[PDB]
Amino acid sequence: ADKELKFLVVDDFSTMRRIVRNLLKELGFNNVEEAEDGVDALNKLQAGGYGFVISDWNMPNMDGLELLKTIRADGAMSALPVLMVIAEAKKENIIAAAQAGASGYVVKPFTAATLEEKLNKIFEKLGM
Amino acid sequence: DKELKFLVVDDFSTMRRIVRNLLKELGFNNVEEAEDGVDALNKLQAGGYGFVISDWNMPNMDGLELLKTIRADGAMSALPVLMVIAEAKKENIIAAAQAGASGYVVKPFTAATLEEKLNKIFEKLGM
Repeated sequence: ADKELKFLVVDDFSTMRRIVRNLLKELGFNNVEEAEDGVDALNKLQAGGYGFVISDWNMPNMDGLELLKTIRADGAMSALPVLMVIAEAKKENIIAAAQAGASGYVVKPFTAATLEEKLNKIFEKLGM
Repeated sequence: DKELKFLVVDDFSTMRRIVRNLLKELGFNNVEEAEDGVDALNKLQAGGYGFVISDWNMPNMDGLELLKTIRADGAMSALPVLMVIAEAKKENIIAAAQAGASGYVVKPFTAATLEEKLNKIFEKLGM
């Protein structure tokens, strides 16, 4: 992929946002911005130029699943890649995410190697 | 350009003629036809198309299989793809977005509906 792909990392926990940012950076991706809930996320997405969204499941104001749905329903950004971050490999939560159009999901905590592999799978389907 | 070449994909020839007639009515006269996903790739491979309009259900290779094939290919990856679905099933609308569709329209539709769908796609693409 283009090393300049612009990512948005969304989590209300500042430490995790910083952790993910470090992992992306280690993978060669330095163009990353943060948001702390789905509302903040949506306000930032409107400026434009984002190519990928990495979002936690649980957040105040607007959670992960609601963030996903909004993007999926928006004409200008309906096809934006969205990787959902979840706390346990719970079949039923994973199902909720697939039903909402998630591009992929990852279980936290995760290593750089796992992140790389989940990104690479989304890239290949979208010819990124 | 009103010279942008479309590929219209559906196994029902009558629906293909309709779509081709709605395009002419909008000013687009450079239109080709394909009967299934297989036949469509066969043409897209040969080059120079600028838009795909495809039905959801077709034999051999359906609309979602076609989109997926297109999106994974180097060259054809950025081609605009408008999916035609039979009813507003939320399930289909979402699977088309997760797969990279450019837009969707519910059949039967009008020249009017079609035009609005095309303009939003051209505007988001900067075409």
